[PDB]
Amino acid sequence: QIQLQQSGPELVKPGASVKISCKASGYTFTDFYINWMKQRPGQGLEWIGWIFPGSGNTHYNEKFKGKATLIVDTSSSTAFMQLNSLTSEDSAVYFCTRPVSYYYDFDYWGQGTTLTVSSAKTTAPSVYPLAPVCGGSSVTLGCLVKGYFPEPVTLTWNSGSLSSGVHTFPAVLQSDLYTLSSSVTVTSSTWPSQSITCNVAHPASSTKVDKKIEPRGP
Amino acid sequence: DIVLTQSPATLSVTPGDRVSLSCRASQSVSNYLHWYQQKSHESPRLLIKYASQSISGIPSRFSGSGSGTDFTLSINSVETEDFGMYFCQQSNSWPLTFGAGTKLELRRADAAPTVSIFPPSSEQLTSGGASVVCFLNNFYPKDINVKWKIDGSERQNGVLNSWTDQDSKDSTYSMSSTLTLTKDEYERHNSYTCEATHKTSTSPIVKSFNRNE
Amino acid sequence: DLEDNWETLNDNLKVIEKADNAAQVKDALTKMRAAALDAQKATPPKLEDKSPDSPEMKDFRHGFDILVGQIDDALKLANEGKVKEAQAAAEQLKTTRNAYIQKY
Repeated sequence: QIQLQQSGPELVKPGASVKISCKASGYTFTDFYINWMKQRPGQGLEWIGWIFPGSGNTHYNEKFKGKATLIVDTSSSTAFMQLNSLTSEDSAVYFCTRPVSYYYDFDYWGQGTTLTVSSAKTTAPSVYPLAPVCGGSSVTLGCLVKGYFPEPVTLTWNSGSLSSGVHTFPAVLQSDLYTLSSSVTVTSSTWPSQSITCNVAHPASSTKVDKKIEPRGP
Repeated sequence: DIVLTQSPATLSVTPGDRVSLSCRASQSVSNYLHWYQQKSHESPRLLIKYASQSISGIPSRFSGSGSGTDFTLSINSVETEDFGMYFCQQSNSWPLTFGAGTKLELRRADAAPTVSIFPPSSEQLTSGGASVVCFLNNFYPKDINVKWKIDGSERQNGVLNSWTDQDSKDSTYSMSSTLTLTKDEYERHNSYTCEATHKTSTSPIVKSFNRNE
Repeated sequence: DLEDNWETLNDNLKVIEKADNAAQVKDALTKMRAAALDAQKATPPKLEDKSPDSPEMKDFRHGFDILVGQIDDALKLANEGKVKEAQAAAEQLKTTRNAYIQKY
């Protein structure tokens, strides 16, 4: 029954501010230190600061002392972190957490809040078929999904029936839009004698695209 | 600020094998050092607190040892569910600091990549853009170099790379390298070449095309 | 005497750790608070001939501002009879101590 429950994901413009909430339940909120952490995908965590919700006393990492401001509403048992002057360097997952103690069995973590700091607006993907060069035993085809926002997109081949020898590469941010690609490898006997199609869905722009891969040539 | 160094960055093991993850502090942290597992971007899972104190419910195969500067997290007999990221954290002094992490991954035989190059689609060219795509497929281990050359000259800018996670079926990695140009710039060169250098060979794996064939 | 104030802070952190009841915790924290405010007034050996407004002198004093605020948060808990909560709060005091004990 001890939980920390953070607010949902945030999309914010450069220069703007944001307030992430951390709702404590199943224990006395005012009696325990709350830490705030920052994590970029696959990277080490950074500590921001703590707040003692009983007093509103705070201590900050020197790195974040001008970026983050910790407060509590002791009535609602909610900790809040205010991020100011936001840039793309503030794009991260933020966690609130009761720290490890010699005196308690467990530590406790919020589920995390993903913050995207971008000027980008919702944008449909361009989808391109990647056929082999004009001129082997095996053939690798491709699907290029370019210039969409926000995440995610789903990609299948022949509506999921072609799942063997498929790689779908994680999306990368190029100049405030996302690019994703996929490869599929089949035997030369299979293509181009049979139709192969990539199926791209971008729910946030209400977009579906089917691109049949056609031989290049004159 | 105390620096925590985790060596090596990646640890390849087979299920059933012993493994040891190293965390070294740049100054004394006594036993104020904790170990976390993180599978994805979900909240970290405390395994060991105060260097060697196991957490209620953590399976017997996990143990930690060390005090001062040199710490070790040990897994007695690795499980499939143990593959993922491991972080150490010190609570000796402010600021609280973490290691950059060790990735525990499934071991397999070294494999050279399959390289495929793709000229810009006719559809994209019509819209005024030109992406050249290079796939480096089913290689191990993960570290790889992609070199782009345009008319035989190395191109640094305009290139963006993405690795897959370790394949569920064959335990290999694959990588996309995309070079994005204008149709203008694309048409001002003739030769496009993607070069894959991987530990499995001194000699690179070259794929090229001429824009005009 | 600055040295002996540090040792009083250090000694009472051991007492809080081993404490059975709220009284033992409360008595320790109160002594710690006094030792920390007296220490603030002192000048550590390396900074003896520095300015009282030197960035190092402010920081030295600032360390005790942090400690006192942490002793206060734990004193609130200990005054409510909350031994384990106070002991966990006193845990965060050690981190502050270790960061400032020999910095000067």
